[PDB]
Amino acid sequence: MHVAQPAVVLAGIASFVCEYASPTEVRVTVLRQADSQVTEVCAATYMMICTGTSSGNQVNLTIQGLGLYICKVELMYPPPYYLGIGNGTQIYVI
Amino acid sequence: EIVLTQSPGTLSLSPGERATLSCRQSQSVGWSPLAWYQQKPGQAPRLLIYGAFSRATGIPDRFSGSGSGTDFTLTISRLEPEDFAVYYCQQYGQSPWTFGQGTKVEIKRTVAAPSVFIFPPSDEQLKSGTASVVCLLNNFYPREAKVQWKVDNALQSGNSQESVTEQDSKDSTYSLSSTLTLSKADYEKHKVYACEVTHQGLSSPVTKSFNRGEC
Amino acid sequence: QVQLVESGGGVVQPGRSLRLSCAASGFTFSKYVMHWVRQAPGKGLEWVTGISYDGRHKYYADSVKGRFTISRDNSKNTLYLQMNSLRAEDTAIYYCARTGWLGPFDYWGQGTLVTVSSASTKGPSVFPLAPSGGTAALGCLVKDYFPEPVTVSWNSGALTSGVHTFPAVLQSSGLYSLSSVVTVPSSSLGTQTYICNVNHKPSNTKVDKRVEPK
Repeated sequence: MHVAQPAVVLAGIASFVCEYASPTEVRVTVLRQADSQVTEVCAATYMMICTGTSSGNQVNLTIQGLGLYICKVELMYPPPYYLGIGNGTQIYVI
Repeated sequence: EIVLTQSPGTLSLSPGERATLSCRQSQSVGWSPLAWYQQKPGQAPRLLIYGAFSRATGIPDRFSGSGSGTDFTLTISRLEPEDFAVYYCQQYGQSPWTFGQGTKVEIKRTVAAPSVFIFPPSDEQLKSGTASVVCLLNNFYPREAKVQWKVDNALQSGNSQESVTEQDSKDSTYSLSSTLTLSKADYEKHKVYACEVTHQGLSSPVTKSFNRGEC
Repeated sequence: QVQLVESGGGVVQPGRSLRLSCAASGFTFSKYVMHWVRQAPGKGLEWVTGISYDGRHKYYADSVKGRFTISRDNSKNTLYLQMNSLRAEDTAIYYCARTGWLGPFDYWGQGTLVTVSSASTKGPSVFPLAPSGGTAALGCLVKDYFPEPVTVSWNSGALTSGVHTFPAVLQSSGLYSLSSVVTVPSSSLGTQTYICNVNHKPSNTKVDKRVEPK
């Protein structure tokens, strides 16, 4: 499953939409990729720092208190498990 | 269910040369959750590349991956001796998690025909009611070889098993044993037992044989 | 430093059951999908089963669905595989593997071997392989033993050079057999004795078989 997110966003708050093509339990993770390392910013499970609202097959993710922020979406159940990892969103705080 | 197919089955190269390994998946996913693993003999798999092109932690620069859609490639720019191992691709975008069937990267050397030897069953063994006939193909390269058993020119099927060594660490050859198992009663019905070997290094297939009861 | 250590493998009779454990350390176990992956002798990697972060979601290969069960204890930081209705084709090395947050299996245990067999302990019988150019070949056939392994040396270790001890083969009887061979100068057959030293520790079998040119 492909996950689309904006390549660039400008902000202390930054919001971006994360969209996936689901074929009922979804798990959303925001990962920050620094150097060649990955940190967890945000995580939540929904069953159709961070603020997440689900409108259909998309999640509106707002980060606050502000790099490459990777949107990760998982279809957990019913099987099959699906993993989607976005190309990442560059956020510019200035 | 996503099926991965790797090619070639074996790459035969020397240190310093470039290795290109292919992996094709049965459907595209909209992105590339495609990983490559290395496995050295007697050792667990080790992640090399993920996301088609990203290097895992501690993995040297000479390993790189490329591709998209259904078509992926692992490149080792200049092989080191520790790189001769088996390499697997894998998709991890959906369950069931699936692997390719693996590609062996082996040391290339010049062609070498096997020395062939045939061994009759021991008299000791025949007391137990069974005759094991052994054919040895010694120090050959490349690994592909055909061993055919014949008994009074009767070509045998289904009553033999083969075993092959791993590539020799000194001379890079293989050796192979083929064992033909017959009952004592069947063994003593026949006289001439032949092992026929076809190999890259052999102009004409060589046959080694003995007549039961001669020495 | 991530560590995954599997345990629990061994010989199991068909139809019976066995539990494997994977003890994890060096990372927050609860934050990763965990898997069991197996490798039958001489074969490739086959994913068996995986389990979600919290243990609530379990995923299985068709080959083991309804026979194997995966679970995890996020306090003991341990992964489990409960194997039932075991079959000969379940004989494999079983690896524990961690899923990186970006998806691949980024750490693997060393594996634990499960051998499904109805065979019982038996020492081998050792037979000579007795010896056309300048090189001659001889050896020992090590037949009908269980379980693996057997060790083979020649002349107590003083003859290593041209020795090839083949991997064992599993026969239709359920017992193993292998051969060990050595090539020598055909002239050396008139000055040197060749003895293969076979040991099968599981049966306390020790055989020193002299191989005589015929």
